Amino acid sequence: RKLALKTIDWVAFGEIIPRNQKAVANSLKSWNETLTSRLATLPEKPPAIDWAYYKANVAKAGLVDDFEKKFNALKVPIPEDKYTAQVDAEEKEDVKSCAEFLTQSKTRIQEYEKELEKMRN
Amino acid sequence: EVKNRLDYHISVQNMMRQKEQEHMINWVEKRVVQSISAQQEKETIAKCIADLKLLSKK
Repeated sequence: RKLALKTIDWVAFGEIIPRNQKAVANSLKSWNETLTSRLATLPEKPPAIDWAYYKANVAKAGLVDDFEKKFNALKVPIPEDKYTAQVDAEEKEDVKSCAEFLTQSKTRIQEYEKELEKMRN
Repeated sequence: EVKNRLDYHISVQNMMRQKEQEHMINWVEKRVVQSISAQQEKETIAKCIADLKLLSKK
């Protein structure tokens, strides 16, 4: 429903925890699994009442019918974000990860390989 | 939560109607069960149909 795999993730996750969150992720993994199995189970929506039987055969229908109208008119919101600029601090952390490590390290490796030439000998 | 309100009223009316039904029934039947000697002919029709048994069984 709500989640998905992105990359390689529930396994590939847990092992690997950037130090600036590292400790958190260990705890967070197990929390997530709890949410995962829970959500998958729940019902998604109930039935929606057979009015015909109830209206006819609950003959206090002044009450029933008024409550009916209020129920049928009854509108519903959604839950709330709170925690999803983490989603976006992601693209930031993704810079840090590649370019910030990618680049500096690629220049480092540049030297290690050029030095490989002579030390064949 | 919507159902919970409704079915209570239905159930109460249903049980209430049975507790009327029984209570009226025994009271009516326990009052009026007298006129059998006044109208004998519920046993005369017993003997009528009973003659159409005593003849019409075999």
